[PDB]
Amino acid sequence: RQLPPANKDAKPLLKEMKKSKEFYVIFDCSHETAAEILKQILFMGMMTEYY
Amino acid sequence: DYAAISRAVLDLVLYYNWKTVTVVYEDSTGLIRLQELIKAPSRYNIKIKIRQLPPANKDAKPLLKEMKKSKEFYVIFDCSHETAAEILKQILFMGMMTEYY
Amino acid sequence: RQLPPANKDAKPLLKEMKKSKEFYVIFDCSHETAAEILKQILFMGMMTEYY
Amino acid sequence: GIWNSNSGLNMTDTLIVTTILEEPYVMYRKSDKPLYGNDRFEGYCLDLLKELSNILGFLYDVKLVPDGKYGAQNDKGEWNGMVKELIDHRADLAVAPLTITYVREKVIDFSKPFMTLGISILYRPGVFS
Amino acid sequence: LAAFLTVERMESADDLAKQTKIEYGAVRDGSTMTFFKKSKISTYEKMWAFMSSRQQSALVKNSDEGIQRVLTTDYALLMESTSIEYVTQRNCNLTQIGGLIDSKGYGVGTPIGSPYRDKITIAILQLQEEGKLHMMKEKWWR
Amino acid sequence: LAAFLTVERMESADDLAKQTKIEYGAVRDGSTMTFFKKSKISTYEKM
Amino acid sequence: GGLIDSKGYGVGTPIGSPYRDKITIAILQLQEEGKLHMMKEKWWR
Repeated sequence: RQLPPANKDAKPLLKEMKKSKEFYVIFDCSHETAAEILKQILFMGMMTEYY
Repeated sequence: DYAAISRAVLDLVLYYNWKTVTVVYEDSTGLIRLQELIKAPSRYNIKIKIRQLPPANKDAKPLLKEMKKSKEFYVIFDCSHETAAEILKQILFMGMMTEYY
Repeated sequence: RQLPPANKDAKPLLKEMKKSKEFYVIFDCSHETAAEILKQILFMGMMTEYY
Repeated sequence: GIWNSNSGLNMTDTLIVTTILEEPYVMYRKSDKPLYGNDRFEGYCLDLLKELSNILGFLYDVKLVPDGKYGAQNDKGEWNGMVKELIDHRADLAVAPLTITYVREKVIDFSKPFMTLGISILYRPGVFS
Repeated sequence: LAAFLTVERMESADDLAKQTKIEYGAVRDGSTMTFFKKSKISTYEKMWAFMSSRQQSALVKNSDEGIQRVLTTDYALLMESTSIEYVTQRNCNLTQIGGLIDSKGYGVGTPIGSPYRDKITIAILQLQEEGKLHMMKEKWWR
Repeated sequence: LAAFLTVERMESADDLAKQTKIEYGAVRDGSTMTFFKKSKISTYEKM
Repeated sequence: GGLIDSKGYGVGTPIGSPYRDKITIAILQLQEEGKLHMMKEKWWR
């Protein structure tokens, strides 16, 4: 997959991932947007014992 | 543009309705030109294997032998024209120039 | 079947054999004719693990 | 073909009604005077066809299916009866007690049912006793 | 007397299926014949075996011939329910055995992709709405 | 007596098929034997 | 019971025999002149 370029509100990408039931991911980004991705993960209920 | 020509690659493959395509690059320019195609499996009912022809030893006959062994008929090459001609010689010598491939 | 004599347009005979799905083929000719026929078979695409 | 960037790929380079005689849907009208054309037929399905042509406003020619069959697919995949007539564009409409089935919907289109039914079975004192 | 009365007082597709004296069948190349030919249900599968073996005989050319076979022979016709309603309505010796084996409908056929199909559906819905389908049924089945 | 007489009022290919006391068969390698061997009809298939 | 199926007896010949159609024509004649009936009655009596 790929994150959106500048609007890093990757809520759509996270939704698609949840729908496809994809549990083991390799995030690859800079840390200053990995923090934002982790914030959206906690927001989207995907900071769970599953993933 | 690399992005535009890779959108073109995806549009041609989605026209041809392949369900399993093995893509082959030679260098980072190749992964960039296959960017849209490699992401596509996510939004399209297509599956993708991805290999890389060997850098120094230009005889890619072990790569073609493994590709022939695992039954990959729909192949996309990202090459220059010189290594494209050499890989056409090598794909002829492996006998994989049939009507199946 | 019979090879064409010296025109060497063996490609149509090879094409007929390929379309009729005739894998096991016994040839009978001299070495030069055999070499020409083998080059023509590689060109036709009939040098596989089936034939 | 061609692939343009902001365009994409250009890779390319009255009515005949079939029916069947089945009582009381389609029958030959009985008359003391000569009947021609559609007038030779009467029955539920013919009243329905008249109604449909008034509502949709169309003319029509009623033709019985030539092999007198509703339509089945033979062991080699080929169809017959009214179904085949519609498939081969030999008829525009098939107005008859034609059953809407899964297999037939793969080769022809059906309107919504105008009647429902189900497969069933048709079968049959004094001193001296 | 008791042995006469008890016997002559104690006495579906199954009843037809589990026996062989009574011949039974359907119209050749109709949806009913196809139903039995494609049925994966044991009893109907058993019956298709019966009528397809005695094919040339069990199957009839049309309903009129099947009805005539029911009248002049020990034969049970696998026929659709509204057609049976029409027949039994006119011959009190005939009857419908059991209930419906399946549920479906009759529709106007059109070639695939015909513009008339949806329009015909709309028209049928109108006639239904204004109660003409009922009237038509009553007119012909009386 | 009625218990016997009603019982003695309880007795086609079906009648043969749905039972086992009465043996039944056909001539070996004749069209009749073949008919039953190839019949897809339940009762004949049972037989 | 009744007949389980309906069929007939015929004279067999090897495939493609010239005699087959001629035998059919002959059978049809004997049938026509009522000899098949007479033969049946003679033997079944």
